[PDB]
Amino acid sequence: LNDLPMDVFEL
Amino acid sequence: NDLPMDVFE
Amino acid sequence: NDLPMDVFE
Amino acid sequence: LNDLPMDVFEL
Amino acid sequence: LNDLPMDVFEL
Amino acid sequence: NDLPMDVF
Amino acid sequence: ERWWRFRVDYHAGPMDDLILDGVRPAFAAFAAQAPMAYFLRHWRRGPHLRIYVSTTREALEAVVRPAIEHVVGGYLRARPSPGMADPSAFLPLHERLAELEGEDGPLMPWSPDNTIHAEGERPEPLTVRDVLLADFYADTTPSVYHALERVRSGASLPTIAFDLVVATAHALSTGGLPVARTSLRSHAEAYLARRSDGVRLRELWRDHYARNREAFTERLIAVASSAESAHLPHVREWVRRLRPIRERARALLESGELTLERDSPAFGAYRLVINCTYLHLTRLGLTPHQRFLVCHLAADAAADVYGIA
Amino acid sequence: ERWWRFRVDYHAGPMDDLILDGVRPAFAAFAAQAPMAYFLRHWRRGPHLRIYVSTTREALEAVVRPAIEHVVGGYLRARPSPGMADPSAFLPLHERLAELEGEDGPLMPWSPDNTIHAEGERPEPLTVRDVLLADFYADTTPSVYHALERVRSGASLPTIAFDLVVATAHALSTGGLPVARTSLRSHAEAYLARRSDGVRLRELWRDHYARNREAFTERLIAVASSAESHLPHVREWVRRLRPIRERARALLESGELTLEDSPAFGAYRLVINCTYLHLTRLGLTPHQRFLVCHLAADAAADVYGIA
Amino acid sequence: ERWWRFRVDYHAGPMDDLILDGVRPAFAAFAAQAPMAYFLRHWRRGPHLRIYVSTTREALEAVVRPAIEHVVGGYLRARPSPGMADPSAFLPLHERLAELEGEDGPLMPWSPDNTIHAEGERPEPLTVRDVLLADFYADTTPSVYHALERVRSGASLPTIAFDLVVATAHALSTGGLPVARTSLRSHAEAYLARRSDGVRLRELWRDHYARNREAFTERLIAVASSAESAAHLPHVREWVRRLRPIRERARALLESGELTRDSPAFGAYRLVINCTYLHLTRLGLTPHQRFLVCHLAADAAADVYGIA
Amino acid sequence: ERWWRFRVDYHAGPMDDLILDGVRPAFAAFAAQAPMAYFLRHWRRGPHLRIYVSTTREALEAVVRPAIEHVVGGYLRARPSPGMADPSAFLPLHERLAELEGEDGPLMPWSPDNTIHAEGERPEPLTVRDVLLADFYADTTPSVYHALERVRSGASLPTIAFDLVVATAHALSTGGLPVARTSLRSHAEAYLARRSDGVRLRELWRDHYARNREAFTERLIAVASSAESAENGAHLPHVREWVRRLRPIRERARALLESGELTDSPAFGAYRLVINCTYLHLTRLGLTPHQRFLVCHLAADAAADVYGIA
Amino acid sequence: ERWWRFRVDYHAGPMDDLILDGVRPAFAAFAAQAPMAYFLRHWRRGPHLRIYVSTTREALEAVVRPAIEHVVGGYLRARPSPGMADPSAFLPLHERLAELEGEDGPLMPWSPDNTIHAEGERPEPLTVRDVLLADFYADTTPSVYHALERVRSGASLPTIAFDLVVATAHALSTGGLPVARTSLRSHAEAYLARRSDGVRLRELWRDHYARNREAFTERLIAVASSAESAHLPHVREWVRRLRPIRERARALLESGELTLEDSPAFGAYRLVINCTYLHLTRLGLTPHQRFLVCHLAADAAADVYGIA
Amino acid sequence: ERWWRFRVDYHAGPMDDLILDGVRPAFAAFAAQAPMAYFLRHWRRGPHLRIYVSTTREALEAVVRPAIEHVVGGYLRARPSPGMADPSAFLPLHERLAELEGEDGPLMPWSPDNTIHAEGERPEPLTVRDVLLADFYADTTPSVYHALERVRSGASLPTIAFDLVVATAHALSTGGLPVARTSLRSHAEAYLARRSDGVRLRELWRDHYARNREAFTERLIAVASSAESAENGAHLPHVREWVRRLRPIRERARALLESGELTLERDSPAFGAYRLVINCTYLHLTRLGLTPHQRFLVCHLAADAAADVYGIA
Repeated sequence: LNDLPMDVFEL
Repeated sequence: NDLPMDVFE
Repeated sequence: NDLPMDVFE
Repeated sequence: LNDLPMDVFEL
Repeated sequence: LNDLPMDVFEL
Repeated sequence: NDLPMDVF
Repeated sequence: ERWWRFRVDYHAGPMDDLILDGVRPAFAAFAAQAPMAYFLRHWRRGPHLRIYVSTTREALEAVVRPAIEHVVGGYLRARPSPGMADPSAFLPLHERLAELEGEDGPLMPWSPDNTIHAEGERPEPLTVRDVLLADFYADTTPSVYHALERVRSGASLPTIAFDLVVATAHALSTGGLPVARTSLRSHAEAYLARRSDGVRLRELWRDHYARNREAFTERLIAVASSAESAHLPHVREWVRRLRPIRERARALLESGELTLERDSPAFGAYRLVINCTYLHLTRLGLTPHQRFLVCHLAADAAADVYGIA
Repeated sequence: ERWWRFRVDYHAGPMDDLILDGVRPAFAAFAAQAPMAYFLRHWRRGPHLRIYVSTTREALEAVVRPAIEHVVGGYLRARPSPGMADPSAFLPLHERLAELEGEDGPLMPWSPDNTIHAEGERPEPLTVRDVLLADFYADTTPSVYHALERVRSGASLPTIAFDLVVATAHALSTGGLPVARTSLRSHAEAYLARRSDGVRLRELWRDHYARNREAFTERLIAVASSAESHLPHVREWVRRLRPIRERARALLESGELTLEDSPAFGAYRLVINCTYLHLTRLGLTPHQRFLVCHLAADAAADVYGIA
Repeated sequence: ERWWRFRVDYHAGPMDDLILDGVRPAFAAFAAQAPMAYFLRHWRRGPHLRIYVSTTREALEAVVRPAIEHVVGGYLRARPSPGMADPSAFLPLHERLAELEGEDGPLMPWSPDNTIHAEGERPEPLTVRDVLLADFYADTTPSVYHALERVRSGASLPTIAFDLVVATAHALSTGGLPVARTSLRSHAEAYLARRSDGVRLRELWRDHYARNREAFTERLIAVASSAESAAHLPHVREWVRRLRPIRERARALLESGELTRDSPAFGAYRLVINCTYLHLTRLGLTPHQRFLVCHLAADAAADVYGIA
Repeated sequence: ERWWRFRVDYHAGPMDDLILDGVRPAFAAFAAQAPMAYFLRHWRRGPHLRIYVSTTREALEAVVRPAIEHVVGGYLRARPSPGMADPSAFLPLHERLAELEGEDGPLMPWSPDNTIHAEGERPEPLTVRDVLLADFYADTTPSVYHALERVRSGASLPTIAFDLVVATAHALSTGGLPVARTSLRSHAEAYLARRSDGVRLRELWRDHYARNREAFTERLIAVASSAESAENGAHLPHVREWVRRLRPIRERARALLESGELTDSPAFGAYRLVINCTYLHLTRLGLTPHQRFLVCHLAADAAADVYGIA
Repeated sequence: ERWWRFRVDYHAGPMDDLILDGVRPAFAAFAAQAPMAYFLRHWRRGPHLRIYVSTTREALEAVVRPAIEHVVGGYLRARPSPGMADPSAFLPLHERLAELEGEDGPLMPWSPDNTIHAEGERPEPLTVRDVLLADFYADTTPSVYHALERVRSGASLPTIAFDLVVATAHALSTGGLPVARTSLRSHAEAYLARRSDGVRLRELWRDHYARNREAFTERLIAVASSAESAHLPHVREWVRRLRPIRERARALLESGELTLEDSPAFGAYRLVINCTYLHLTRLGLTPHQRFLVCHLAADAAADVYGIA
Repeated sequence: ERWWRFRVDYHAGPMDDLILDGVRPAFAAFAAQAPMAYFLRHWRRGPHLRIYVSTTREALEAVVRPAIEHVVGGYLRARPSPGMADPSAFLPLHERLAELEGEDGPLMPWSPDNTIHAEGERPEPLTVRDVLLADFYADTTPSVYHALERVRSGASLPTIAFDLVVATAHALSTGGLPVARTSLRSHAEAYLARRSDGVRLRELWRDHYARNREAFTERLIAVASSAESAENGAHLPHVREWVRRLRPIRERARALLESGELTLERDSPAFGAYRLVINCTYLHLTRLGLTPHQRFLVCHLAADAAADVYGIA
């Protein structure tokens, strides 16, 4: 239960 | 009598 | 013969 | 490898 | 004092 | 030399 | 006491028959307790009838709600609409109706087919026109039935439209057709102006008008003749029934009851009475395009008659 | 080699005359030395005629600039314009015409009445449309003269407007009058659309067509019979116009002009608009132009609508 | 005491002339009975004068009706209006003008040229704006005849307009021309923003000011002092004068509810600036000329008073 | 030497049957004389088929017309349409479509059901894209027969749409599916946008995709794998066929944007026409616009879980 | 008795710190006399806070104003904002923000940085809507504090938005997430709709959801978990804080004083979910991030409550 | 053989200094081997520099990547940037710029301040545009240093911009300033129309001009002079090299348009080429540090000056 990934440019 | 309403007659 | 162009005749 | 479902009101 | 120049297409 | 560039 | 609203859905079936064989019985069967009732055709969320009944909340549950459910539902279950295959196909129509409409209720999804829905009571206040309008509709309901009968028994709906529009314009305007034909042409011109193929259309209608000039002109004289009375039955029926609304309108433009939408008596009481006629034509199931073509034809017909003078 | 321009002011006088009894003889004088010339009515700084002549510099100074200064300048002394009482009364109309037509010059003060003025040569580089236009005018100047004679001789001007614009439609179009009548009606409609009393005007024009139906229906039948061979100006105008049609078709098959499909209803559209530009040259007002096209279309309806 | 109007059709001829040899005599021949009598010029159904006069029903049928139809009518048969070729040729201006003023009515056909036509008492909107404004039309009716034959001589109407507006802006604001120049540009920059070739006009006009710069910087400095002094220029101190009763009248009426110190200040400001523009329309300069004049003033203003 | 036109009225019967068992044998009968023939569905004056055949006048009278009157006529007598109960129910829609489409002609009364009519030759010689369009329709007629037959026999018409839309997107775009999955979602978005309950529609279409995600992606890889194959033996048959038939229309189109013929244009320009052609095929197969958009939208979504996680 | 306003310019400085280490103590120092107080972020004329405090002029001079000047002023001197090099650079944003809100105030020049400005009392009478909004802000101030601390010691601000909007949708809707998840998507859609890269935005956001499907879905059940019932702090606090407002919302919707922007259903929720969005602005979340979060929320509710 | 990318973060430090004291030396350090280099400023993930050099990978590790880490990294240690106070304070402006310039990439979290990141190479093929732009940036780099070194000693950056902007419109347009001043006015007016206080900022400018009319007009007469002469010298050098270095760019751009490889950046030949080249000038001034606002003010003052000088004739 972490914080959500939010870098929509991570790819 | 009824009018003709067929524009393309 | 010439055509009438008087429209408030 | 066949027909895809396509009733959107499946539920 | 004289009238004013007022013609913008004077050129 | 340089030009004055203060507006207000 | 209150205006109670019902929705009847009939997407593909013969609307004219649901009106004659369904709604008419129902309306009759509760006439005693509530004779002030009318119906309109509309398209939103699928072709449908909107039933308007004036009565008490008690009398609604007591006699009319069961008359609709049994008598109209009887009609529905007896002759159901086969429904329409692709409701979204109608979007280019119901959006272009949405604009000219000013409704912004949801265009989709469509209410189910062959079903009655209760829709409660109209808003709370009614403008003076809202009242006056509903009186026009209620009083001319028999006119609706009479025209649709004739349509079912073969008669041309556009010809009926012609008679009614021309008749109204002569009998109930200040100067009669000589002056009123302008407003006939005005109604067609506001439509042609909004249409890109407007020019092509005017050609089409003038060709057609020239093709049958003697017919339309003799028709126009015949109808204008029965207004100021005759060979035509429905025309002075129409005039007679409309005149009291025209009279009530004038004396409501004089005291000043609608200033939001002698020339309060002239181009005012006759403006509302002719718009009513057009709203009636919609109720007979005439499309806007057909209305506009009939007016334009009435106008050109009026030119070869009241214009050679 | 170049186009030289003259300004004739003739504010409140009959331009029909200045043309037949002044400019026509001036032109006729230097026809030997400079046969390529045409004239156009215009409104800025006073009603006037602008003359455009295609010759060398010293041919101008030796035979053209005198012919004009003397023949035309003579007429001006014979039959002067009375003038216009208040030039400023036209000022808000003209300020509007300025922005509307793209006319870039000053509007006041007015240029002196009954006066000729050399205005040198036209800018320097011309477009290719400019010079098919120039050619059209020159090529048609006789028909300007032919027609203004009969107008002054008592004949209704709008009737020549009629026959011309009708016959152009029946002849120089892909499919004759039964097709091209649409363009007539389209022309009137672009006008009527922009008039506030457009509806009451349509009623007037339709009432008028009604009263005099047999008149317009006969004359349309005649202009159409004779555009394809008992009338003069018709097949004069027809034969005079075909070369500009098929030249124009060539000049778009190659492609240099529809900034403002195309070999058909593109050539004809050029021929027909020149037939309108001609009518302005004959003094016919926009309102009577539109009025005449509308009458044709209606007339066209009763004759070719039944086929 | 009810505003009775009239209509004088006079299409082609000099509109300035029947003001001076037709309307001015008439307003003498009934000067005594009814004081306040003004005129406005308009275009609907033909260029024409709309004459107004406050008075009584028998006062009119006795003197000023037969006054107006003797001398105005005496004129209209003296130098008649020629008539105009294509009245319908004005529709591209008339259709456009209607949509800016908002006024309704048939633009066509045209009322018969050279005729006077009596037209009654105009509806009850007797609001104080109009009355405070019909004062000014009649109170400055001198200043109209005044400037109009300075025009008849051969003075340029624009120059006058320049004079009056620059003067108006100078003496009448709170902080003079140095701050009221802003007012003058906005009036012009409103026209530029509204028109098609707007950004090119701004260029024409600003270029034209620089070419002829010192002509404007010098006629401004001159107009400025003839408003400011308590005489170099005639028509200027005379106009500044008429307008400051009327400024003070609007001054007062604004603070105390009858109209709409930030509009006692920028309140009687426009009231009087617009009157000028409206006066200007009465003299006869097109709105276009007015907007140019305002642009030039503001340019000229910004050179003299602007290095401050 | 011309394009000759016939109308066949079939207001309420199985239009696919008329196509497979009437129009196809008739086309087979005059193929040797006139192999440029095609047909389009259409709404005016009752649902009808529009047959377009390119031949000389003498051939029309001697072989083409008799084939259609006799063969299609036979189908019509064997298997008549029952008719529509009340045609005026469609008049308001038809007036509207006649406006949006530039359709001149009468709207009522309908043309008699179960009937053929010669409508003569096409106006006058045609535009440039017109001719490219007829070629496209002619060439993909067997493609139409194969699909309609497969549908009549119980295959999902929306799945065929799916395959053909994915395949055209992958094979004939510059970048293939990972770039062109954008164009797919866009074509669905124009319709979701123009629709007062789009938000509720997007939910439904995404609920649907969610509920069935693996099927749509495995299918998506499949069509993609088959469409880029080249080896006449990959998972799906028609897909290579379709790609194999579309390519030289695009080529004719890129060349026909690389010398100013009609409207950057080598690239996404002829692919735009080739995908429009695909959409025009689906309409010919009987797919509604709504089902098309739905197909496009599910296809975009499926591409996200495929080309969006690498 | 009155609403008193203060503006605190803090242009480049860390607005979270000014809130936590400046405004929060100040607000405590006058709680005893003036417990109704809140604060709002804003951009006009520079990034600044607006302070809203309710008391008498007497408590204002005695305790509130000295609290703000000393405590907030103290923060400002210790950690001054370095400022913005070039305020005009911000007009591509502010100008757009001004039409979007319907602002109508000058955007230039900027108020001087690191400065407290008294702005007096809120014109005068409040709407019922205003009173209910001011109270929402009042009662949720500690929730702001509760979020900014977590953000300051590391937490993802977006994840907090995620947890807050999902839980407002589950716990305070007519029938939970399965029906309310629509409004979520509807909120994102209205922004994509007006953005010309709308379709390219949707691909970014859906690829991102796809990459991380089980993160968002497992996060969503957990937020959905705590809303109804002990394993997420703010969620259950945020819900308990918010339920008295929607009840207050429903009552004044029914009695009828509001509907200008059937009724305790899609009315109470409409108001409380929109107040949640106003909280996230207060938390420093950008519109873009909020719409994003909302989209991903909705998509995640598709994969959860769509397999019904 | 390809374009390599470097990212140099330097948030709140003096950027004009990093250019002259860190970046330029590194460039000279490999200028026999890789003469083809240029740098750009950008905002994303914090005020930084983008370095572009074009060589092979084997020149990369041998002589170009080292001279960057040594000489640039050397500046970073010697005069390191303080830091910005709050990155997130810029996010909403960065969101809006990213929509406007179509940027793509994270906006948040910023790259570490004072670090150097090697970013690898531009994709595979560049448009015709990008290739022309790159050449332009490279060819104009010594015009950057010259301008900045004059800035470091208190010369007015707007005054450099005034000279360049005026010189390009006079020399590289068809009719010179009498015709081209229009494109100078047009640019500024585009900005003013965007601002809801446009008409108030205009007269602030039209006023600031007239207070200084004589200084502006006579420098514009003088800048135009150094722009036309026809000599191996004049009395304002840097204008002369600006023009001389742009004329090839104009010609090459007009050629490129004529043959069909551009039209984004009688008419589309000559006039397209002029607009590309005046636009390249504006792009230079942004590289010098000029703010869009300063640029619009300078164009507005050029057009006022031109209107005077060429109106009075």
